[PDB]
Amino acid sequence: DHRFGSYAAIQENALAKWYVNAKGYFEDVANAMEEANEEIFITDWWLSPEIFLKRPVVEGNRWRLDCILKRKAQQGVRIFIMLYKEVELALGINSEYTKRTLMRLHPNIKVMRHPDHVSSTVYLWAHHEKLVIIDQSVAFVGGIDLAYGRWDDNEHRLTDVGSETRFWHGKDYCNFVFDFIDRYSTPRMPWHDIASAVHGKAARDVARHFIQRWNFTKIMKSKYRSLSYPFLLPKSQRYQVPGSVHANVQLLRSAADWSAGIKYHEESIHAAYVHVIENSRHYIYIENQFFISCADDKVVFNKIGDAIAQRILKAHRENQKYRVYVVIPLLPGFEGGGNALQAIMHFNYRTMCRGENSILGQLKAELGNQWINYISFCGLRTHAELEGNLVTELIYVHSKLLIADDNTVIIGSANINDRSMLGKRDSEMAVIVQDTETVPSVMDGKEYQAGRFARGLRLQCFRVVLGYLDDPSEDIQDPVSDKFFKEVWVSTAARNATIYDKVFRCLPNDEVHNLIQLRDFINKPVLAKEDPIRAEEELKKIRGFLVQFPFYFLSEESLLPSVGTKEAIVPMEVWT
Ligand SMILES: C[C@@H](CN1CCC2(CC1)OC(=O)NC[C@H]2c1cccc(F)c1)NC(=O)c1ccc(F)cc1
Repeated sequence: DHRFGSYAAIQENALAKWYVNAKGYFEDVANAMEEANEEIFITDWWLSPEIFLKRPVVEGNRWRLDCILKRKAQQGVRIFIMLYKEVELALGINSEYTKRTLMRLHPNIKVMRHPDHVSSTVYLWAHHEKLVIIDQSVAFVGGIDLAYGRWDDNEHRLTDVGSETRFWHGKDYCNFVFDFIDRYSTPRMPWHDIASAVHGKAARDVARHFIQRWNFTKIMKSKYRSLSYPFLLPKSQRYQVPGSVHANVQLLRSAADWSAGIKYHEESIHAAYVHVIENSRHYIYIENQFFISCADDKVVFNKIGDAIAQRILKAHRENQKYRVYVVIPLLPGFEGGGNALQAIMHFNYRTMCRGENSILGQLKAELGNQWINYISFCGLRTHAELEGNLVTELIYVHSKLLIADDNTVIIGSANINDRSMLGKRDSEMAVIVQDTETVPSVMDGKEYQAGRFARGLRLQCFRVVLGYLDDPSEDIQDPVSDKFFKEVWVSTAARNATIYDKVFRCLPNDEVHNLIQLRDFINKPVLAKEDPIRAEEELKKIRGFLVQFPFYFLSEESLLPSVGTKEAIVPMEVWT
């Protein structure tokens, strides 16, 4: 009975702050935790206790996650951590270890894991929300877990062979695309993510979600054994993070009975995505880990992909100038010859370009090849010089971000898929921030009064991917202009994609349509190794990380014959 059907009201004039990449996010969460007085609420899909939140490594282990919690728990602070119980076959995650590891620090640290391992019921879905709440007054929401490989800055380095500084220590140096990886022979996979912070009553809204799940999980755990944990209570009607701005903030979530014990499932994140897309007047910026939409009422059901295509058709009808920006990883983040990778690539391409129900399918059916003037799909990629050999790796965009009209922003942990959006599936949490303070800006060449929160986030987002960071940043002020869209965004994305394909002969390529074509393409000479001087000079023309998304990678490959068996028992709705 709130806006979007959310459990949390619209906290008008609240303190909020956006984060691009984890470096600033981990730093503010560390400074906020150190100044805690009563409580610290943590919930993570994956948690790694021995990571440093302040880098370069400053004062020993002072800012290591387990030591930060240990230090505050010894001052009388009650810390509550809620972890996701991984599948038994998930070898990489060991929640039982971190559960004992965290609780062996101090008795003021109590951890609970859901789903229940002892329950006779079978759980398909996970707890993917990432929120840290301090004293129910400061709360952090986004798609960044307190886990290995999340910390990164805006350069997205591929190398870390210093002793000059070593940023990713030990297992924090990882590569989750394509045996402990060799730091001196193989580059790491950079982490591009988005998070945010809120204060005041909006942070109490984030806390109530934590309290509901904590008390709910305790009862469900009690069906099998008694717990020596306490019940938590919401605080009733002091600290501020530097750099926040005043704006309208509302909390959103994806919760059901199995996850939060709610009577009727909630998909406020999903409804807000559709509403912000439908009521956008100028542009939409999308930055998501997965692009699985365009509902067919059989396997896919969320309405985001249909909303994007139908919104462009209205712009084509009313002669409006509209720009959409979709940024997704070049490949899904899984260890082709895989089961989750082939399924997720398929349903991503199904949403993007393959099919009559796809976005471009709905577009081409009425405007033909002139969809290029409205929507653009891109990925991230970078290069580096390692051990004397030129190497490249894609940048995994794990952010779950939506921006519209330089006024509305949605930051959270929910991907664009049925798993995150339906609400009854994976448990997610997001925040929508509508701007009230205006700043002079440009849009469609005219004078535009844009908000400080949203335009500031778009500007920072544009600078990172386009290579205008610590630079004049003169062309990127107007995001809708015909000069910026065609000559800057699509031009930079197209140029970089061809340079990497010519220099590195990397994958994914829109020139490889079959798995048999894949084996011949990579056993071909590479330009980066046979002519390094020419490659290094050619690589200097790259600006930023933006590359165009290949539409025809493994186009002639079908999903069912590769993944299907004679008698299958795994529903396909798990990968959508
Ligand atoms: C790089 C990241 C990619 N994962 C992608 C998949 C998931 C989780 C992150 O993605 C999502 O968003 N939620 C839950 C997951 C999911 C699963 C199936 C279908 C989905 F749609 C989503 N891997 C890890 O962190 C990691 C790697 C190695 C490890 F040893 C331990 C952890």
